[PDB]
Amino acid sequence: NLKLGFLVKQPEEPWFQTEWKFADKAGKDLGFEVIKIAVPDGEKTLNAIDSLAASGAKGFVICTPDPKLGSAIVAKARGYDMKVIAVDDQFVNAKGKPMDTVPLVMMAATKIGERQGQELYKEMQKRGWDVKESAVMAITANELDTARRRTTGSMDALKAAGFPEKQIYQVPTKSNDIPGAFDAANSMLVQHPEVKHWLIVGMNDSTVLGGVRATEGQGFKAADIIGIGINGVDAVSELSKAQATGFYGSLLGSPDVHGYKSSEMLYNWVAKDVEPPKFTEVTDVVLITRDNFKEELEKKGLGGK
Ligand SMILES: C[C@H]1O[C@H](O)[C@H](O)[C@@H](O)[C@H]1O
Repeated sequence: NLKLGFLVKQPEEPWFQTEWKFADKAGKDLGFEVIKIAVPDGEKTLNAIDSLAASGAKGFVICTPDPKLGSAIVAKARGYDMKVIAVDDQFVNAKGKPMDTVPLVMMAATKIGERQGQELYKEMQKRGWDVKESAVMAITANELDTARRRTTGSMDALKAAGFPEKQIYQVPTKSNDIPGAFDAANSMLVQHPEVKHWLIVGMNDSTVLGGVRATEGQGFKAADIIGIGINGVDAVSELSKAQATGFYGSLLGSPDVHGYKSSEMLYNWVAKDVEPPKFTEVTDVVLITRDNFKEELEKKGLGGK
C-alpha cells in the first residue's frame, strides 16, 4: 500500500544490492512496497525524487552520489511532504559541514578503518617483510567523509603499530571504483621503483581491488602485495578465484542491517510519526579471507560462495 523509495548511488556493487534485498525484507514484514532506484549522479537523483512523488511515495532512504546534494534533496523532499533517511554517506552543507538534522545510518568508519590497518600490519608481520623495502599505498577519496575516516583510521593504525610514516604514500582517486583506483595506484607505482612490497589502503573493496590490479600490471606477485578491502560482499568474486592474489581478504560489514533498519525506521516514521534517532552507527565487522569467506557469509545469512 505505502510506497517508500530506496535510492542508491552504485547499484552495481553487491553492497547496495544487499541493502536493496533487505529493504524488500522489511517491506514484506511491515507491509510496504520499496521502489528501488539507482542515482549515480546529481541529476538522476533530483529527477528520481520527482518520480517518487509521481508514484506517491511517502519517503525514501538514500545513499547520495554526492554529499553536497544534501540541501537540494531536503528541499525537494520537504516540498513533497516526504521523509528522508540517509544511509552510508552523510549529507553536508555548502561548506562541507554535516547536516546533523537528517537521520543517518552508517558504519563505524574510523573503527573499521583502524581494523583494516591492524590486519594489514599483522599479515605483513606474518610474511616477514623487511619494513625498509615496504610501503603503504593509500588510495583516498577525501571529499567523502565516510571514506576519509576509513583510510585515515587505517593509516593511523599502521603508524600506531610502528609502520614508518615516511613510507606511506597517498594518492587521490577520481572515482570510487576499480578503474579509478587502478589509474591512481598506477601513477604511484611508477614513482616508487624502490618498493618491493606494498600494503594497499582503500575505503572499500573496489578501491583496493583496483590497487591490486595495478600492482599485478607492474610485475608484483601475490606474495609481495597485501590489500584488505571493506564491504565483504563486494569481494566474493575475488576470494572465489582458483589462485590467491594480492587481495588478501575483506572486512565484512552489515549491509543487511543498513538495508533493513533504515527502511524499518522510515516506515515507523512515516506510519506513526516515530522519530528516528539522528545517528545509528553499525559496528559489526569480521575479516573474511580465502579460507573462511563461505562460512562467514552463510553465518551472517548472505549465503552463496
Ligand atoms: C559502506 C559504503 O560506504 C560508501 O558508500 C562506499 O562507496 C560503499 O561502497 C560502501 O563501502
